[PDB]
Amino acid sequence: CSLYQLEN
Amino acid sequence: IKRIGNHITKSPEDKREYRGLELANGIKVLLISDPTTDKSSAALDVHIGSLSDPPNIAGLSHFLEHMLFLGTKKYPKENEYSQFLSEHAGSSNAFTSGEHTNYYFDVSHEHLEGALDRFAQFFLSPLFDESAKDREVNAVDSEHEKNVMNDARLFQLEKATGNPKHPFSKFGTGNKYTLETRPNQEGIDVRQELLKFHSAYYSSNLMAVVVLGRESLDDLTNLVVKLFSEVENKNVPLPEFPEHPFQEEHLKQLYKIVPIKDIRNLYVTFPIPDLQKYYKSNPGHYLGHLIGHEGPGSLLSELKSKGWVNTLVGGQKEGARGFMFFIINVDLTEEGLLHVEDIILHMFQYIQKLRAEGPQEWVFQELKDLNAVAFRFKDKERPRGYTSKIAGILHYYPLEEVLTAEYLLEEFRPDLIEMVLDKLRPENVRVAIVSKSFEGKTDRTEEWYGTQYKQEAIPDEVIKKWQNADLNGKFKLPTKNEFIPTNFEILPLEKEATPYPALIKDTAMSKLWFKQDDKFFLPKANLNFEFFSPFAYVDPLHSNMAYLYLELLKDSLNEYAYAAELAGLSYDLQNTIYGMYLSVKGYNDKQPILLKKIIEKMATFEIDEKRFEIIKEAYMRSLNNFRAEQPHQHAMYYLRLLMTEVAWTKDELKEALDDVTLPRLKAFIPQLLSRLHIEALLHGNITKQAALGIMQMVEDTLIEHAHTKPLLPSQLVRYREVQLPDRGWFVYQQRNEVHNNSGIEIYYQTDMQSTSENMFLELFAQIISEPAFNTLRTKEQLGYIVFSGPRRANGIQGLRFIIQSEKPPHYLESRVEAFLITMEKSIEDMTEEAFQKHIQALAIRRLDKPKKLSAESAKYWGEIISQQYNFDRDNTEVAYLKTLTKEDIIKFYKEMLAVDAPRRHKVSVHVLAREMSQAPALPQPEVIQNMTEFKRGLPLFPLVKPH
Amino acid sequence: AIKRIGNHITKSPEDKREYRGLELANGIKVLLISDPTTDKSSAALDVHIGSLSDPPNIAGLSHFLEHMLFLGTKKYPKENEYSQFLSEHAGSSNAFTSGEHTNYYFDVSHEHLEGALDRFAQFFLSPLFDESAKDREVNAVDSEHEKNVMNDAWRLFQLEKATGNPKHPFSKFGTGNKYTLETRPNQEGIDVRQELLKFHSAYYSSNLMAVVVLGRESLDDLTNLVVKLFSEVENKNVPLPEFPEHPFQEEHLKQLYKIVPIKDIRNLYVTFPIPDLQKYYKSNPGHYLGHLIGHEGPGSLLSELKSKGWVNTLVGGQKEGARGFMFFIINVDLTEEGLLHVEDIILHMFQYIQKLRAEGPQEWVFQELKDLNAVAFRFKDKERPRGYTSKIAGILHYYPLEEVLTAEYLLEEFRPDLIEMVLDKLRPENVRVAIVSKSFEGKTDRTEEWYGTQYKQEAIPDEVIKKWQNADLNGKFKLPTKNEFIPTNFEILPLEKEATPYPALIKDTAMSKLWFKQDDKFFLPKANLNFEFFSPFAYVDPLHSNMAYLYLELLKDSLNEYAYAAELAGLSYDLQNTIYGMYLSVKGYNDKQPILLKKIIEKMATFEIDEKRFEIIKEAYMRSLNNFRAEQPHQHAMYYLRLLMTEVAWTKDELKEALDDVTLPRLKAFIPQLLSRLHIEALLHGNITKQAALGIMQMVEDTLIEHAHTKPLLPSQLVRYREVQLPDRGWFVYQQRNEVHNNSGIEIYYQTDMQSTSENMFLELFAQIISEPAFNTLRTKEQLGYIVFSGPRRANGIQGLRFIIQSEKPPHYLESRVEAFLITMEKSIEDMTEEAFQKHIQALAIRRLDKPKKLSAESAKYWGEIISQQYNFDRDNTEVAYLKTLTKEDIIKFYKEMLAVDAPRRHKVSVHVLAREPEVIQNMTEFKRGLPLFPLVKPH
Repeated sequence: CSLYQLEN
Repeated sequence: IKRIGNHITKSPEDKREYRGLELANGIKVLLISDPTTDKSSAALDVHIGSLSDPPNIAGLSHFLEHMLFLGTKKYPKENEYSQFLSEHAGSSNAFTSGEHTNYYFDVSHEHLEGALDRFAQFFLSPLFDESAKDREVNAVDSEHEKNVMNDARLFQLEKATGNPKHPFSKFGTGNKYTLETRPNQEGIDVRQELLKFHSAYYSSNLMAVVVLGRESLDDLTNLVVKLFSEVENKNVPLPEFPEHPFQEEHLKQLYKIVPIKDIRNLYVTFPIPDLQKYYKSNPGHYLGHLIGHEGPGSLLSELKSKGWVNTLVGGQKEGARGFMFFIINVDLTEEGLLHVEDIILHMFQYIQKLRAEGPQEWVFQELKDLNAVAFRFKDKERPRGYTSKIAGILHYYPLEEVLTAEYLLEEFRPDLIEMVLDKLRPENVRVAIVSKSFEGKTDRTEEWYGTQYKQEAIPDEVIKKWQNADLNGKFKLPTKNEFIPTNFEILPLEKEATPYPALIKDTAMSKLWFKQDDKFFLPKANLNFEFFSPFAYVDPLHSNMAYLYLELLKDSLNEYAYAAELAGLSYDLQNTIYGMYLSVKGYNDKQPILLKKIIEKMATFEIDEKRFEIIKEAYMRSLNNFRAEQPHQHAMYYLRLLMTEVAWTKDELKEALDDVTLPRLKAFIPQLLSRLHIEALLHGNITKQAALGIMQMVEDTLIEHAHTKPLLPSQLVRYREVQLPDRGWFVYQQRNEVHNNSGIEIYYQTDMQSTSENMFLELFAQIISEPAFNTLRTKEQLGYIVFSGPRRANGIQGLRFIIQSEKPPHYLESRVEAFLITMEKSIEDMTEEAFQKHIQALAIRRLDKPKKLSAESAKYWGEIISQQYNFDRDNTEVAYLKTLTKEDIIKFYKEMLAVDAPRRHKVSVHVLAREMSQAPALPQPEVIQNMTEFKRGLPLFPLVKPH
Repeated sequence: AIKRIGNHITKSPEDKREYRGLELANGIKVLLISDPTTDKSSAALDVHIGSLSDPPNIAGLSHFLEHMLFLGTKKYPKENEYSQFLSEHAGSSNAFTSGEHTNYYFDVSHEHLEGALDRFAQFFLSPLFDESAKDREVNAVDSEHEKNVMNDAWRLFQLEKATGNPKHPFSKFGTGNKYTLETRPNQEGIDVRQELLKFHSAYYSSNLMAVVVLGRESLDDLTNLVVKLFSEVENKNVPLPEFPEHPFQEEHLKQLYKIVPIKDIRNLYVTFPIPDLQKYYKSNPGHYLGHLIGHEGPGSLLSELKSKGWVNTLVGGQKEGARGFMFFIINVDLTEEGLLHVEDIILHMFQYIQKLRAEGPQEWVFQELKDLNAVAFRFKDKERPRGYTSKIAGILHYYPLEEVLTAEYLLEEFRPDLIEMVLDKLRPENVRVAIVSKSFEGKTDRTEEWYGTQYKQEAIPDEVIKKWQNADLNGKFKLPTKNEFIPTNFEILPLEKEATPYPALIKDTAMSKLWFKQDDKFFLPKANLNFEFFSPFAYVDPLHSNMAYLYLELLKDSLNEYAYAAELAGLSYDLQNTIYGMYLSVKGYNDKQPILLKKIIEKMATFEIDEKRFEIIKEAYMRSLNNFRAEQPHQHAMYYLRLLMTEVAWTKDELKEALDDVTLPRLKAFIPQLLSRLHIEALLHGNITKQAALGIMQMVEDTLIEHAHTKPLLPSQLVRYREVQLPDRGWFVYQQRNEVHNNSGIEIYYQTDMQSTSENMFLELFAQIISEPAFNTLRTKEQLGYIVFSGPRRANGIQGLRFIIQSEKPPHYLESRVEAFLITMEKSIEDMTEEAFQKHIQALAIRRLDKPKKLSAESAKYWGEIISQQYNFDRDNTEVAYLKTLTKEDIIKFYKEMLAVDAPRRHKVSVHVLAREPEVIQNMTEFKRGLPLFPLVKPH
């Protein structure tokens, strides 16, 4: 769940 | 070239031809063809998680994917992957699980080679450097630094109190301290650790690939056999471990955790052996369907009826390869925390009542029919995200059932049901309590995250009260489902058909917008409603009774409609600023029954007093814990309050909950449903006479039960937006109470919605999409939250900047202004071909057809609720977009966005923390010490005229 | 000739204006007012010749003469020269015409007595009567008669004058239409001018003049100032026209009438002809009967008529007519059921008279009314300079020079024989009944000659008469109890350390806001209190506004029986509504205002509803609403303009539709919702203290919280409605068609700007330079109509310029000639010399600057500033100090930018009202859809 660039 | 599949199982609704294969180095490769796709994509999944970090340095896999995007040797430019991918309407992203790591992108129409070779060099040969390792750990620090206050602390506290010699008790993120500070405290190098990690694990057979191609299933198989052949098998066996981390010393234990936001929850953890090998009978989904099921006479509904429990999610939670959990996770009321032993007593009452009768054939047959119908009409998929999913489960299944995962079930064997049903015993329990009532009672604290808890190991009193004598309460098994669908007939296209939804009914009570589905041909049709009332948002008190009533309606109707939500009929009923809202979607057969029951339960509505007194408190503790939330989220909320005609703060509504009582609310529903107006679209597979029948039954039920009258057309009104002065620099700061970061949002307002002025702001916001990320986050390292784009509220469009960081906020506002100046300097230097490349990237990004039916219903409804009614704004706007010059964008820039501009509108919100390359001259700011006074002396924009 | 006769005049010692009465040898009554502290001087002349001395062939000659006497003297034969001399020096003249009086009056800026009197005296020496005056004032008279066509007062009055003896001069016509002025005379060849000179020479010059001069010079300056210019009046010894017999001579007694009205009204009119008691001013039995009949208290007549649900309100008393006869009237309202039981009503009236005939006369009532009028004489107020002289010259004919001030405010003796005689006159043999009602359709044939209303002789039969007289008994009717509302304390309170000349904010909370100002200048035993109760729920929906209306209406209907005895004692009040909240005013003596205001607040907090009263008020307001189809189209134009140029506006159509929904449980739910949570704002001004001001405000909000649990508002929901912004270029218009009046109104609005200190005086000075010449050219020269107005508009903090004209024209023709007048004024600016400019700007200066004359006047200006949240209490002096630093060039620049046809900022919009026979504005909501909104002016 460690995403890169976050979201939106 | 080892193995080729002939034909695999696909749902007969799809049209995408498939192919599976395997390469010389043992890579599982899946091929997807699509003749009518518009954004091709691919993905990869190395079967290495954050559970293979060395013990000294923590979080290498996440730091490695985080460092891999920057820099190779065949492309030494820092951003050529990101720059080429953003020149072509694409975006790349990645994450690490505990077991594997996903790499995936998407790209434009045919640019497969120029982005696949960039995604391939990713694993063929990567090159790092000093610079990147020096300015990347700051972003990983912001990563950990947003989660030091994030209660999703409970995860690491489940990881912690286990077997501290076990590889499950490991940390995934790194906080600049274990990553940077510890290894140079003792002289351990990092780059050598990264090259050893990558060359040992990642380059082997382990990863599987999938590519969503346009051309053929033979044009691209010889493409991927010559392009990923360099990565060489290192014969690495898959890491696994048969020993479950929960040893009997730390079983039968009940912790007590203290949160930051005021919540109350109860976690009941069971360990079970691995059931991933049994993916055909799936006993865990059976027990998940029978334990965690709301409705008449079930585990949740009794705890509702005794006032202890709001909700409870059951099911089986996955873990690592060797072991697996089983969880019944509950939330609690005010007096639910007094009776925890009785709650878990009722849980074993329902377990033994389900153990006395055991397996059931017809529940399995029902569930298998429901999964088969849910598989046969699988809606269309977005090509990015989908290939990452089907690459993410490709390691487990053979080539035939790559698609049919958790949809098709072959056998019902009750022996495995009895095996998993015996492992649920109160000698295998681990209770975990979360409550803010434990402020001074916790002995132990977490080092990694900083939470406090206890050890109250349960003495055998309550064990031999749990398993002693368990006959039944008033529980029962769920009954036959009646919302399962039987009509799957696609109604033939009407002789008179419209490409865009047409106004068909126009009365002073309602209006409609109707379109039979022409593209998708699925036997399912969504329908949604917007009810209006001038009394719904008059003052805080009337804006507060609305949420309480609406919420208690959803509470009193979940018992009925959970079988509809389980059969494939989903609804959503929430409030809005203007009035309330309704949206019912799902299969085409049982929409009337459901909508009707929703209306007659809406109008003829009584109040259960204890339920109201629970929901009132569950909302009062949901307002006041907004202060424990992100600084930059406070900033976005603050801007909305000062930029609208009327809005009420979160301090007003929690003040006016000291007045809501049962008789006041009870007289409010006849005031809200007395005069109102309906607006709706109906979409999907429905005829026009049945559409008029739907709105007929709706407004006739509201007529019959509510005595509804139509509103006057002069009180169908919207809200307006404050007009900033021609030269403006507005700012006011507030202080986030619990987060140690700061945040800022600054707003450049241009103008109203025109058809010649949306392409100015959209093209200028596309020309700074990649540079803003690179300069603010990749280079200057201003934080992890960087976003800049068009904001459109009440029609008036403005370009904004969202960024939150450790730095003081006026430093950020200065370096934003420096980025503006450097940006226009880079704009005036650019050539024609790159400018046409940006125009083509926006003409592909915006002219893009939606795949799912709800993805165009949310394209129609989102503009029908804005009263513009412009359905063809995807064609004519981009047909205007093709004729633009570089000079025209510079003109847009000078008098609107520049520092010397004559028409310049700028307002700023600073949210600062608990204890708080050439920037230009900036005019002295005006401080807003009162929100209402600022709005008063300023004009309001006109509303957008409809099309 | 110079003859003088006067002495000391009894003036109540509060008054300081020095007086002198005399009489000139040519038979002219003269009073002299000397107040060196008045800003504007005035003068008035009353001629005791009315439309009762008209020629029998030509009707309404004296009205057309008092129109014709304006223009033209031999010393100043120019047309507007009087009107222009009063436009320079701020003057304004206006005269009326009655059955026995014609009364010229005017005012002047500071000192221009010689000047204006030179333009006022030689009306009597040399009238001119030229071609153009004649031919223009006949259209002015015809438009005056045209607006009095649908005016029901004049209509019922003419029907009362004309349905008696058709030979008696009471049955003559007062005003005169276009037929008598220029249709019958020119076809019979009779010269009007020679008849006018006959009338003027024989009648005016003879006697009975009533010159009076409000001057500020001295006791002699104005004396030899008026005696110089009144010697050209020469006596003729015309006898006093009096009537020795009543019009109704037993031919028209015991008769009914059935009247058909335009407006949906229903009224009952009882008339008794009675002989002359004007000589009997010692006891004044007619006002004694009006006191005892028209009282509204416990056991009163109107109390039982209300308890039977027949009668809304009543009025009775002495109605004087000609010199000879007088009338005694009782005029009662009718409900729906009341129309059915008319004879019952009249029987109860007779029962009441018989109760007065039973217990006979009373003495302590006469002493009580004597003491109450004694107190009301002691403390009066300085009347405004214009019209005070006209009032004193109107009554100068009937009273000796010592009784001209103790006019009706003193009673010498008690005359029980007179009360018995007028009680003997009030009998059913003498009664005259008339009934107005809409339900009289197709039933009344006998039409009135001039106006055209319809009636019936329809003599009352004898069984109804005889049932009234012999069958007479008493029910629940009793004489009024002692009011106990008489003021007893008249002490003045000295000014404390808080010596402010402007109201200071002595208390601010989130609950209330309190402003305070002790009386420095007037020193009266009085106090004035104003209260606003702000709440959001007032103007949310047409239904909530109707509920608020009905709420205050039935609150007043509840409180009237208690309040009337205190109002007779000199403490008046009003409850009305705002679009924002509720409005409470309490004015009167300081002695009992705390007890009255206390019970008003305690009353409207804890409030109950009666059934049939709520039904009568409901029906009544539904009628008052759908009446609004029948009013004057200039009001229609002003109504549609105040619709379009505010934020939200509910039409009377929506208000008519929403009324049906209102019920009783629903209103009883609405009342505590409104009163639950609200804001207060108050002005306290009078002879009071700071601590008692705090205590009264405290008392009020404490009673509000004690009763209905009042909570304060949040300071973000105190929102005031804004105003739409017209586009920089473009003129908007739309139309509304009237049904009743065959007249087309038009209002031509111009948006300038918010009120800055410069823009107020730009607009005021340009408004005054177009004020008097618009009256000169449009009404006088162009003869457009009678209601022609121009000037500023003050609304929602936004300035404006307007032209309200109602006439019978095509509306676009009239718009076109308004633009022609604007071009005429544009060139009439640049040919202006310096002298016209400077006298004009001095006119503006003295027009704005003036001290108050009553605590209610100054209190109304301070309240009018507090309700607009401006608070600029001394804007007068600052704005005037700015005002003199202006140049002709500045006015030209202002006109070109916003008012010129070729203007880069012309924000213009008109409303056309048609009779029964740019861009358009289809939906008002769509018009307001895409227009921006103005900000609100910041406080001080």
